[PDB]
Amino acid sequence: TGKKNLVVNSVIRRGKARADGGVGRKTTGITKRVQRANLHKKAIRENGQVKTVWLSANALRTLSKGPYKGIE
Amino acid sequence: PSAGSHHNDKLHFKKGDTVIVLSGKHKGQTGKVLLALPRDQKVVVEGVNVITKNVKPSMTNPQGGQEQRELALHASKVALVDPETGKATRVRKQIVDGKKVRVAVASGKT
Amino acid sequence: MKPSEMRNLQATDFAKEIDARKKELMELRFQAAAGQLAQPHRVRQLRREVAQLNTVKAELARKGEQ
Amino acid sequence: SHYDILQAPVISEKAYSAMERGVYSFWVSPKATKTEIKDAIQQAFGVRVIGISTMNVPGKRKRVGRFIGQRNDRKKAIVRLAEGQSIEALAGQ
RNA sequence: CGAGCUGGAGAUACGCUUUGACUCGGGGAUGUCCGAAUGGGGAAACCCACCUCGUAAGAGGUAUCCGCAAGGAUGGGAACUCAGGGAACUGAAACAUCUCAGUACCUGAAGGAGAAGAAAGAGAAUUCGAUUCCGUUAGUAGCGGCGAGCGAACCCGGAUCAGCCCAAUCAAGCCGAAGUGGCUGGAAAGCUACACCUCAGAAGGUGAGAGUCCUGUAGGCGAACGAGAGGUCGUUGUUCGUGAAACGAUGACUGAAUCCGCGCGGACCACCGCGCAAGGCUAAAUACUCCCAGUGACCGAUAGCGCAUAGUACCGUGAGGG
RNA sequence: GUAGGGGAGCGUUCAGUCCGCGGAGAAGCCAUACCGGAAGGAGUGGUGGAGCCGACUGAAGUGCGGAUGCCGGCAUGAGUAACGAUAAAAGAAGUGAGAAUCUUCUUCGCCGUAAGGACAAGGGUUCCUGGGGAAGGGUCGUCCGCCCAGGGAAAGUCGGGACCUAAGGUGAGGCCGAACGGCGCAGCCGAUGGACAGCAGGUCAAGAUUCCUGCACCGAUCAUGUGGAGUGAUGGAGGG
Repeated sequence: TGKKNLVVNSVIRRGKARADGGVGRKTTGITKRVQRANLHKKAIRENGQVKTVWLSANALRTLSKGPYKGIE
Repeated sequence: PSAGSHHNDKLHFKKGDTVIVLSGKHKGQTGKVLLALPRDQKVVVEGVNVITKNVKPSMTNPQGGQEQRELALHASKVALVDPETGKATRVRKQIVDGKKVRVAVASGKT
Repeated sequence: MKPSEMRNLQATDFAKEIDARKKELMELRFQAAAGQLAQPHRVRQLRREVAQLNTVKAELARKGEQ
Repeated sequence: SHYDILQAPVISEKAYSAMERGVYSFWVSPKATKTEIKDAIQQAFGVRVIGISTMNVPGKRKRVGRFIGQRNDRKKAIVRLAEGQSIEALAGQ
């Protein structure tokens, strides 16, 4: 989970073969199709007073700059 | 087991009035009501009677014989009468006891 | 028994009107299990009474302060 | 009050026999700790209590009826007055 | 309400009642111990403490989270709603694709209903103009190991129909018309002979088949007081399984403008055209059904619910079955 | 004439309609040498004790011998095999409607590191007394661990709790996590372990280091005297 917005939870991952032919080979057969999840990280921050909490790149970046309710 | 509600636990009469027993045996026979059992539609008018034999086992010197006693009835007796014959009821009002209401048929008493 | 001639009494008298009925009620109950309870009903009454004995007293609990 | 809690007197023969020696015993209430009970009694019969014994008693009966039965749980308690023998006369019974 | 009551049970004793019980409507007060349970402990209903009020008895407070502060939250709900997670069998007469399905199941949140909602839309007539639901369009367009098979939307008809705001009568209940004789019978409401009522001849009960005996019905009354952004990579949704495949959506990286501005109209460009996203709340029609009433070319006891009642006996360590 | 196709009908229930039927007696049941081409129908008699035929039409949980079918009843096997350790019994007496099978007495035999006694767990009232006699007791039963009713269980010191901790369980702040949730210091719960004040007798039909009797011990609170001064922690050590 991040500061601004939650995260994690992701989606499936395919894997095709015969991949790419004359502008188009015969086609792209699939052989995978499963399922996955994507995470991030943290750095200590705080508002009101001292904290720590997780901080998502795409937030520690947005916070590194203009702060929004939260201070780096 | 349903029971005596078909009517409506309402006795069309008092455990004190006088009534003639229409239909069934004891037709036209009358007598002062005694038991007013509404729920069940039970009536004890000095009319019907049976001589029962009491079951008094180790009941202090048994000597149990055959008691004459009244047997209850249902809506089988048409409540109260004045013309000396079964009579509906209808023209109520009140008395010097406006705190109440009466009943009456062709005539008007009870 | 409930009419004003009930409330008509004090707060302690109320108590007095209670702690005694269950002093009767007791001897009664004793009698019972001791054999001789000829006054089954008496019990009920006695009981009944103490209910009101409080029921009423509770009625004051909102009447005189709200 | 005082008169509360005691539930009834213990009839039986022994008990009654125990009485001929100044030991009284009635059924108190289940949850009726020794002290309270020791109290009650005294002040309901005017007298003190030198000793007190108490312990619980289940019940589970019936006559018939696919209704088995059910306990009824009691708590017969026994007290020993001081040389100041007797409780009223609800003893001489 | 008006003269019985004293629960199922029916049995006896004591009694209570017109100084209006009983019973029925509707507010109160009592409401032990457990259970969110929450003074602490705990193998549920048990064990132990503390502060305060207090003549003893006895009363009250003592959990955690938001909040100055009131005040709110923790649990429980048959199905219905959305959300996070999400199978296999099965089909493809084998199977990896796909199908079965985003169903079954798990969890979260919630209400009586939800959800969705006021156009960076759909869509082509330079039209319609929130959302939802029904019919239809149409099994058409399309997707598809282009196999098995899956399958829209616009238009049109109908239910219901609002957009507004930010930030710079039903329950209790009371009244209610109109028949007698003879006959068959153990008993008649049946037969029969003359009689009446009928805005009430719906129904149930009466010792057999009942308009006129009872309870009722049509119809009338009826209460203190109670309700009503763009992109690159990984992927995905919509008919969309990479295909030339847009747009939406997002984990990751990046990263704009602002009217001679911005987005889109299935790559893509110009032209023409529709709309203005990154703030929000919102009846109504919709779904279900624990409960209630009425009905039923529904059952009538091996049926019907598992139960004419019982989730009981009984089986299991238990989940559970019954 | 088998699979299969085609035709016409019989019967059950429910439903709308017509004619009706019934307590001097309906449905169902039971009997029968009638009728019809079959499915089937009728008459008469018996039982029965209240709803019910026939006709047209509509709808159907609509027709059965089979599924090692399902529920239930009842058979065969057959007064068969069994009566659950080869520790044996006999007599007298008694009670009783009735006893090989109950009680009494006198002998016999079997266990005797047990087939005796005392706990724990576990089960509950199965304990004791008076009754009972259906069903249970592999037979009898006058009896019972079975049915009924009543009584019975007594603790400052025995076990446990108001003390302790182990494993392990839980756990404010804390560490992780799609949800649910997963871990985690202190603190807490947790014996099976530590700690800790009685013992000798008597005795209900039925209780006992609990009641009684004799004598004793522990803590707690207050009174009195003695004293004549510190007392001494959620911390230290020692120790357990």
